[PDB]
Amino acid sequence: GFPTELKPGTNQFLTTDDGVSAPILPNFYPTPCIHIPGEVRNLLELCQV
Amino acid sequence: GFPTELKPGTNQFLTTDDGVSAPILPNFYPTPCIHIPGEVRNLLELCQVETILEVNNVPTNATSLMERLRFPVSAQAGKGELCAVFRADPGRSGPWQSTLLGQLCGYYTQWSGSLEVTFMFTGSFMATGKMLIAYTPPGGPLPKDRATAMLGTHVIWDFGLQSSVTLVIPWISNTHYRAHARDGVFDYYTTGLVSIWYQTNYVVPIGAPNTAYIIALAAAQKNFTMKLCKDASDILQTGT
Amino acid sequence: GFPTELKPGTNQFLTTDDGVSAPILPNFYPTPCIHIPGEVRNLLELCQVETILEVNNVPTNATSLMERLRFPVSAQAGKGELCAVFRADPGRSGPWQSTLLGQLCGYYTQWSGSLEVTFMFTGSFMATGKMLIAYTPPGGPLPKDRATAMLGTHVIWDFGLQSSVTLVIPWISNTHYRAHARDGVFDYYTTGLVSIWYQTNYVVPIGAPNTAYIIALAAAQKNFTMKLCKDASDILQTGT
Amino acid sequence: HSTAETTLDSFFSRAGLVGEIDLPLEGTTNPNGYANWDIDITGYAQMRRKVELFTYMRFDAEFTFVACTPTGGVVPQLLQYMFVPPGAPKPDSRESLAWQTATNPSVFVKLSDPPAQVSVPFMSPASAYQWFYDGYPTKDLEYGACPNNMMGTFSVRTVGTSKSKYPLVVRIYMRMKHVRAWIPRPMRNQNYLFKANPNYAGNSIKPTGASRTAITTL
Amino acid sequence: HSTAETTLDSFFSRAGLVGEIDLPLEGTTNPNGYANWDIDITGYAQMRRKVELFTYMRFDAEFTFVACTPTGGVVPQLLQYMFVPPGAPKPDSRESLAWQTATNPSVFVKLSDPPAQVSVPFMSPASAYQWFYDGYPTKDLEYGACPNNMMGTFSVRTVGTSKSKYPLVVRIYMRMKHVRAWIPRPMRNQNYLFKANPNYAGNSIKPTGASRTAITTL
Amino acid sequence: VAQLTIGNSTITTQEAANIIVGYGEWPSYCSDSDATAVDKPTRPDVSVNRFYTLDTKLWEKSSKGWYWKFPDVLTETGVFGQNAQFHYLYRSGFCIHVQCNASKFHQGALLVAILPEYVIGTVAGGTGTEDSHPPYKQTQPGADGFELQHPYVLDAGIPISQLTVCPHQWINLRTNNCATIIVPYINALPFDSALNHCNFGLLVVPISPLDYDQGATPVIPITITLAPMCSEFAGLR
Repeated sequence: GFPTELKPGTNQFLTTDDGVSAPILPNFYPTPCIHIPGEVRNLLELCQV
Repeated sequence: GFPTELKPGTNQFLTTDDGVSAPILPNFYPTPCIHIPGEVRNLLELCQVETILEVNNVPTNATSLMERLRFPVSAQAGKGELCAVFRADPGRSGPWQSTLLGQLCGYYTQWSGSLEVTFMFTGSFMATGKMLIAYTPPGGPLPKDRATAMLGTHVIWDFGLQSSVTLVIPWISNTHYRAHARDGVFDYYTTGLVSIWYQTNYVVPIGAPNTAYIIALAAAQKNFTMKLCKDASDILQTGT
Repeated sequence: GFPTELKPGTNQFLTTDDGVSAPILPNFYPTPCIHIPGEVRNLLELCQVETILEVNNVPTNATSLMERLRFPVSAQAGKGELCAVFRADPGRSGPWQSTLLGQLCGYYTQWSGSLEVTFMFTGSFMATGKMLIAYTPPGGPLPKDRATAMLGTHVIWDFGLQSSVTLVIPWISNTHYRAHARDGVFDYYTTGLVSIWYQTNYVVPIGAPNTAYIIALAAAQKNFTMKLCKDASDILQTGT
Repeated sequence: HSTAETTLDSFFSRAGLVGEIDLPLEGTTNPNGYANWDIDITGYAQMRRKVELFTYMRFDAEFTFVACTPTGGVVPQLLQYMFVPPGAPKPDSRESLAWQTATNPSVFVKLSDPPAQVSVPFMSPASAYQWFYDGYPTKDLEYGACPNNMMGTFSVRTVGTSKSKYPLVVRIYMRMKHVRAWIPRPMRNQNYLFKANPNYAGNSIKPTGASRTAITTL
Repeated sequence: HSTAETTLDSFFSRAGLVGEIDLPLEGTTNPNGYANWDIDITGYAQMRRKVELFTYMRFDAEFTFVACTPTGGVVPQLLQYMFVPPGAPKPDSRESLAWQTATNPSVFVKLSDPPAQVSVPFMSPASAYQWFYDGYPTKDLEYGACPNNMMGTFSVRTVGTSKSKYPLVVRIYMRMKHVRAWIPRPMRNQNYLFKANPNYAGNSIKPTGASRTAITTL
Repeated sequence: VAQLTIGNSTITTQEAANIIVGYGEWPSYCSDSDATAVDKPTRPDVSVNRFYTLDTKLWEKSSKGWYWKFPDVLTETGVFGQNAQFHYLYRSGFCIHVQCNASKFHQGALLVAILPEYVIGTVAGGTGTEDSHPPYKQTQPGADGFELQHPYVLDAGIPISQLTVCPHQWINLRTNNCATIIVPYINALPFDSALNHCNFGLLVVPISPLDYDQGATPVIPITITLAPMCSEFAGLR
């Protein structure tokens, strides 16, 4: 075993925090996305309409 | 000690998750594997094997199940008569359940690809005639009569000549979701429709069997897929 | 703090698992090791040492145990007579238990390799004659008589000449699993069968011992293996 | 569409429940706070039908032990799961010197601690396991039964000299990994009769799948 | 077939139970909530016979302490295991200034926490331990007894000034690692009489292994 | 017409129709590692490599199908029967050849296939309550084969509707008759017993029922001829 000390925030759930966690379906290959006309990437695009 | 904060999912057991854990027997050297002929690496290899399609899945009697393997053609039938008809539903119940393809699909939730039914005439050698096999893509109900059936993709099969013809089903996609009684399984929807018609009457000389049978062999083409696993299996293990 | 999720097996103690843990005495410098003659690095080194095979494992009396080390040959025996016979079972109970090879196997579950029994004639110098050693692979029961025994792998041993012959057992594989009363140990099954026969009667001149003994020395060949450990040991440590 | 969900490892993965030991405080079943479970991958119902798609298989397994009370409660009870390598003898009492023998890998864990998991390597002394054996392993009927296919034996028990304080239920999950299959064979189509052989109801033979009225009427 | 399972480290590895301390709340044995265990690798029955296959050995050991209640229950009791380096004096009371002396490595852990483990290096002041000593270490019979082979002493005890609240059972597991053996000697074939010497029943001498009827009848 | 002659045998079989090589592998001997490393296994090239022609079975309008078990089938008749009996270990590939003598006035179709480790299962009593492992007649049916009782489930709850997933070949009377299959040694062991464990089974079922207008010989003979490709044995008894 490699030495570790736990820092505060252990076992904590922050709604904003975004680390990760395993896929419920490992071998699942989400049907590829094709090309959909007019994608939006930043709401600010809209604010100029 | 090196600083660590634990993230949610700690101490959690996910049946699918596959990290690792120590070997119960560290120094054990599992007898090496030698070479075993015919290894399989992806079930899809199997889905391309032709297996007998029980198109004649009508006799249910116990000592007749062997008839389900083939349908018949004979003198009694006159030109135009509809011989048989089934759907392009590799998944769903029906004649496809007899095929290995079908049975595997049951172990999967959704799929898509091109299929390939083959028809083998087993009648006499002296037997001749023409049968008209026709596929009607999703929608268009089974053609009214032989005529109209021919105006769409079909193949006139002549056993006098070639004793075995193969028909290709363009594509079937069991992805169009649904929700029946409660078994909300992705229902085909894309049920093509293969119909076989008597193009000419059955012709045979004096001395030959005035009735023959046709075996059907299906299998998916190269471009077949399967997504999502479903262990639906009515045949289950029972304690002696 | 650096993000971590704990996987199952946390806080778990596996007797076999071998990671690590701090030294109770950090600054301790274990007196260096000097050179000790004859180090062993793999028990298999031992399994190739010839050790006395108690083929004559019959006398059980306390003050006779020393006889178990050798079987005899004499004038009383006539040509053809069967002298002795045992199995090629380095593991299982029997004459092999006396050998180091045997005893080690007991500390293992399964194995395979070629063996090597040696036979040493200790009779007079003036003694002469021929003994026929024969091995019968798994199956074929012990040859009916000397004759038929000879029609298979055998070696005619003549002590008048060479006073010590060695026989090689091709291969014995204690892997064919089984389940006796409850001790479902991988039973040999592959019990070869070595039989020694009197090819000629025992011949000696006036003045020499009209009976001699033969010692047996076994050991496994180079290609021997052992898999799985089993601490089966009836000889256990007892508190004074 | 990636043909990866159709591999062999993606077909046979996923931790399935194959065993469920039971240590009631008092009653009939396992009256000694311990029980011996023989690794049987058919502990999972629909598994038999699946693996039996092939004639020869090779794989390893990761077993996971989820133990609690019948209620589903967590309790401060320490357990010991032991592994009996096919070939070594199994415990017969609540302190048969069997739990003592090192060559029998044991793993102590409290119910407090998350499930315990360990990996069993491909045991068999053969090149691979084999669901079918058309013969006899050279009174009684020893047909179809293949010897060396025994993966071992897990022996669950409440650590300690005395009986446990609460009732316990140990569920055993096993996910097989790194799979290699050989010789594909037809898919079982008649209900199973015994865990032993492939016997089937000799009269109750039903058609592979549902049937219809006439061959012309869809 | 890999000849790796026949090495020395693969023969002598595996954590074996060598000690079992007992701290009953009230009774006879260890009436002071503490006890002194002398590291003895023969705490494991079949170990003697094994190591005794050689005349000289060298190794390290990883000790693990699995403590609980006799029932197998986990409890909020803090313990202290101390190590008495062969040469230093051992505790004699429940607060002999022995537990205080730093040169005696102690390790505090609660029963809540998973087993405690530590590694003891090859102690002996010799090049190696030696199971046999044909002489006397330059009234009484001091034969066969080899001095420097003492690995130390573990002293278990319930932390704190007062006695423990619950009964406790500390099991001590030890797996030896990095082994080197020398001078292979014949395998013991007569039951053991004392932990001391190799004496044996001087009349109850049995044959190395089972016997048969006639040498010709198999 | 062209008669192949490999041994003191001479079958007058077709010139060279289509043969299905099993699992895509020609039966061969062995590299240099087996269940015998200091035991060089003698490879019978003598009379163990000739043509064997099993007693022709008669196909009726009602035959349920037949099956044979290898290597058993031959351990009976033959010098290959001599070997399989006097030897301990065994490894051998094969090559079956099923012929059908019928007229253009008959009709039918036979599915001929090889199924490794073909484990039978009788009725299990009658309805399904008797752990009666099939007789020594169904496990090793000598050189005269044995009939299927439940062709649909191949006597082992497996659907014949899928048997083609094995090395197979069809024999549709109106199109051919002879069919060939080269089987390679398939086992989870290099060298296995040639007397107790049957490496596989050869099935031959009438999928399209035999038939003939009344007046033609009602029984069509199915002649199975086979040749042991790369026999191997170890230690005689």
